[PDB]
Amino acid sequence: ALGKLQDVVNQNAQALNTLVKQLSSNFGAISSVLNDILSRLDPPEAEVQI
Amino acid sequence: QVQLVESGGGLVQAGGSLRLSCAASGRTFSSYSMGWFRQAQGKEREFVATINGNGRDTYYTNSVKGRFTISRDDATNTVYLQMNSLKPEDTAIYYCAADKDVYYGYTSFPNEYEYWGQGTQVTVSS
Amino acid sequence: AYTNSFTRGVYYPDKVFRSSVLHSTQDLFLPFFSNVTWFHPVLPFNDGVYFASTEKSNIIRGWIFGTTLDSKTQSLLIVNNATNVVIKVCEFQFCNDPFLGCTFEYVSFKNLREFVFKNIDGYFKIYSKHTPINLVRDLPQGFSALEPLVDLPIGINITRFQTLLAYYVGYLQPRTFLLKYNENGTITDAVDCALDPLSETKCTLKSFTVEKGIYQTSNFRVQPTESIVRFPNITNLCPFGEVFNATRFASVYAWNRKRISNCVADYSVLYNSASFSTFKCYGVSPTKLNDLCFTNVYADSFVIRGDEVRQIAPGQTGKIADYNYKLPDDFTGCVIAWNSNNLDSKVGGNYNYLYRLFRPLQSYGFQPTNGVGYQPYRVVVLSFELLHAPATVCGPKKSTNLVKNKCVNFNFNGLTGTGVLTESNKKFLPFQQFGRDIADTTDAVRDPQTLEILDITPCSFGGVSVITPGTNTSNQVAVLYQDVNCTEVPVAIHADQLTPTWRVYSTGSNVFQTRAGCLIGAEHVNNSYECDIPIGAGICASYQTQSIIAYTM
Amino acid sequence: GVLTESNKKFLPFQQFGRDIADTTDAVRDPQTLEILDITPCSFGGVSVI
Amino acid sequence: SKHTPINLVRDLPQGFSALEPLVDLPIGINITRFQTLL
Repeated sequence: ALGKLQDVVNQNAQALNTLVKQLSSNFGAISSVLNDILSRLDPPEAEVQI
Repeated sequence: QVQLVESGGGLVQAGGSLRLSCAASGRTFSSYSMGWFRQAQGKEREFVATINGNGRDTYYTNSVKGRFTISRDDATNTVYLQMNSLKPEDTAIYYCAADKDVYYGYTSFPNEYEYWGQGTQVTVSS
Repeated sequence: AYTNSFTRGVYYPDKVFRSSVLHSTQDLFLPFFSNVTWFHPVLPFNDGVYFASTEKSNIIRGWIFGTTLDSKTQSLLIVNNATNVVIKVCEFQFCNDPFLGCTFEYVSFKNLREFVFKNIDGYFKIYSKHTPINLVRDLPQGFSALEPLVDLPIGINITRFQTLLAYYVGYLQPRTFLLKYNENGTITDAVDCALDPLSETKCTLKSFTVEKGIYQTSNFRVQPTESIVRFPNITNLCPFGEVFNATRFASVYAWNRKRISNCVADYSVLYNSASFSTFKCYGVSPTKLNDLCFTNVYADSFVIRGDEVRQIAPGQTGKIADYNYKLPDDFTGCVIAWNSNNLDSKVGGNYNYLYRLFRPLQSYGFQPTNGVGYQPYRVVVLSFELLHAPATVCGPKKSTNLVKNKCVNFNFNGLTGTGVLTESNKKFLPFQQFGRDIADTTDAVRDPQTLEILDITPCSFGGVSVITPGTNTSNQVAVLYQDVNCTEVPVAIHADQLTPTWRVYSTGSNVFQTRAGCLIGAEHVNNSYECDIPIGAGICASYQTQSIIAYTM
Repeated sequence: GVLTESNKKFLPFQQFGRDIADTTDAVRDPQTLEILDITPCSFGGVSVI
Repeated sequence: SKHTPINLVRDLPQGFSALEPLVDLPIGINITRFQTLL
């Protein structure tokens, strides 16, 4: 019955779920975690990956 | 020809502190990891202690465990043999020598040093 | 005696003219109301020095700059005499406290002369101002900029400062200010951005007047007090003793090659010993050997003698080198040997030992009292591999203590991150390592040693807000920290590391916790009014009888 | 740009003048200390009616 | 691996059964076929 309010709450929770899931995507990088980038590469190339 | 030159002997009794400079010329020096030896009469060539090119490591035998410490120099291209607590039998011919550069650390066989110097003789009189 | 830096320390940072504009600029500056030192003398030059003199007849004469200024190296000087300034970088023998009665050079109370200096990008910068004053032993409350006068492109290393005859001296700090420019281009007013929350509001809005409202200016981050690391166990080391003690020693004719894998190397056991007869590692440092991982370790118990001890190694050839074990040109390995004949041989002679001669082994019959030049010594050398198999020969792993109920940076077997740890009622499975939320993030971990389930909570964070009535009317501000418990707010905003104008609101006598966060600076009342500055969760604030009140609308 | 004689008052040492957008609106002569306005050269669209 | 009680003969048992980790031996061999031993 209260479909509209459910739609708003779900569409706001999701699409905020996706923002969290985007935090773990390399986007072509070697790893999607900054720590792995920091302690694996010297600044000249860690900089481009970060 | 390498002229490994030594100076710093002393006639002082137990307690006097002296240094053993080992200067060479005509050859690579900073890179040469070199350690000190001696030829005690009544004994054969023996190992005392050693230092390395960056002053990175040290190894002391059990007859100079607290008596001798080693420290290098950079500008005049020389290593010293610091010392304390003289022993009555310790007087002998002291021969620092040279070996081709080692990655790190020390080799303690008295033969391991190939280019041998002239020597600096300390004196202990009892 | 100390003085407060009343609205002083402002200088032109850039050679640009601006009319009727505010410019939020970041550079080294002397903070508003910071502490300056009076003197009646060697001082350091951390980044910059703000110098003031209050004298009657040009009594003060000159200065000496540099690092040690003993003429042993470069030392800058500034001198003045009879309306003439002589400047140099020459090296004279400088005295301990010089007084009066070469790569470059230069030539040339009743009045207040102000001098502020710094060095950036190998240049010398001077900003100065001369002010008319006639009062004694105080810093006048006045606002005026410092004017750039001289530049010296020396690039001298300066860390030491000297004065030659008020000695007000203050240091420059990396702080951002909101400059104000008038139509004539003179700096009319300035705001230190870390003096107080009202300064924060002015910096964010780029204005010297801010009206009624709640203005979110700064984020708020708790920092790890320390860091911790955990690890699975103490150790499952190899039996290095087995190939090390070697009472039943190996035969040189076929040198015993031992394959070692799947352990936690006790590199420290014979590395931190300092009780070893023969050590000399080539190709890998003997210091950080305890922090390395390799695939397959080959330890060879080899037979050596008094003279042939160093023969079997790169750089030396010999019979043991030629026949039994020949070292390569670029061996990556160490030499380890117990050098004693009391154990290496038996009483009456160790004839059983044999050294390869027709290569075929000649008996190594060491006598019981055999000479040092003939004494056998068990020789061991370790070679490490990188094969198509997991490297398991690794150093021991140092594990720190598990400190809970605090913001810390942890490292749990490489599953690492920063958070606050709390023991949980959550139960894992005996094979499970860590937990995860709906959105796939770490929330719960299992301590490798005590096998307990901990909850990881993000280090407290959030945003700061300033509640203030218009500065046109009042200058008091109430600060609200968002979504935080009141207990940790002062130290989390770095209470000790702040000017007292900030510490007065970092803690207080009026700390109120709301659903929207923790509010400091407004005593809560129990009356109700048509709320004017909305706070959140029904709470609003206003200026009333005077102070700021927090109430439910 | 179009360098024109300016009427504003730079400080004696100041050499540049920038507007709200951090864009130069006045420049001083390197030799004679003449301060001049900088107005970008004309541009615009062309519409066919 | 998993071991569970069941009493039936001649046919595959129904029902769901998760299989927990048992051993992960780190050897770098290559495998293409396997044999069982009775």
